[PDB]
Amino acid sequence: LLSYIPAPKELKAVLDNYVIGQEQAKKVFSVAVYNHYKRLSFKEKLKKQDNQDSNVELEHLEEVELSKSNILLIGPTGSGKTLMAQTLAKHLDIPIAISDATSLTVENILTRLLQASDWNVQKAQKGIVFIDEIDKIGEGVQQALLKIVEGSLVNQIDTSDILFICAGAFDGLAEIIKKRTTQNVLGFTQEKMSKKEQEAILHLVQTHDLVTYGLIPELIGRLPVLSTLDSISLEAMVDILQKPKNALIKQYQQLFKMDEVDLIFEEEAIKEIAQLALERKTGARGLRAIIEDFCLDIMFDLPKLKGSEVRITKDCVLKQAEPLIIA
Ligand SMILES: Nc1ncnc2c1ncn2[C@@H]1O[C@H](COP(=O)(O)OP(=O)(O)O)[C@@H](O)[C@H]1O
Repeated sequence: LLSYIPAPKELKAVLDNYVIGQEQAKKVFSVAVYNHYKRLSFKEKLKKQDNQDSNVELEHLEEVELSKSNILLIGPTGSGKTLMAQTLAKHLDIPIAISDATSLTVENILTRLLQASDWNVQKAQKGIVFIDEIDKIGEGVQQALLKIVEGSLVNQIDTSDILFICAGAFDGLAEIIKKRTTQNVLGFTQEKMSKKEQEAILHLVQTHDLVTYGLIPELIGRLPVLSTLDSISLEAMVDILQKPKNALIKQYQQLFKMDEVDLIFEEEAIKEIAQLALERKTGARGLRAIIEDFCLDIMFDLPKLKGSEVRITKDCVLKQAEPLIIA
């Protein structure tokens, strides 16, 4: 569907229904995914149009050389990086293949994409290639990847119009943007940056930073768009449990409702579940596992609760108590 690329605000709206926080990154991703697809669409419009007017534009669009906006997502693990990508790829119904930088301590990647788009060369060439942990790399993998990102022919697939998205935590980058970098400091500094600032300084990263980190200028140039995500705070985590369209709590309420039980998570209960996910550093990924751990018993004997109201509390969450069944 290169027929209609929803506006950046529309895309961002979809994003908002699944990703909490990361407002800037959401904005940057939306505009970036839009510009990428507006171009492929616009470009396709002319060709079909097949005439002299639309043919001059095609030449100018080529002459001007509109660099492909491959994206580079930088943010702590579990912040919504591949989620943002997955969310939109599912909305625009675009085939997307996720991979791992470590896999290359190859063409194999484009293979999954084909599998993800029914071997239809066309849809695959309009798809997304997600490279996670681009930060884990060695100096060879990059170049081996660069050929494909830059755009080449592989056997057959043409990777020229494939949107590349690289992601990583770049654990080191934090300090690098706090050594030989602008907005320096003349005063007496008390100690190493707190991960709060060590994650807030990233939002001030420039291309020369990714280099120092160990990224070949050849690849960084291929990632015009840099987007940084924060770490999930307690408040956002609290929102993730209840706000999104597919929020865990609504899943559990949907499931309990089928057996005519009204399931309620008391505020401090949600706060406790969220605070747990952080400690255990199991992140947002670990929310379902924490809920299952104190809900299993409840779901096991749910019938003797039919028609009533089950109220989840902090104690219950901490498994220091039973849930509040209310007639
Ligand atoms: N910002 C977020 N908003 C809502 N859910 C999130 C967010 N970040 C992470 N999650 C949850 O945790 C999982 C980790 O997702 P992901 O973004 O792909 O990780 P990473 O940022 O390391 O690439 C998601 O699939 C989702 O269920």
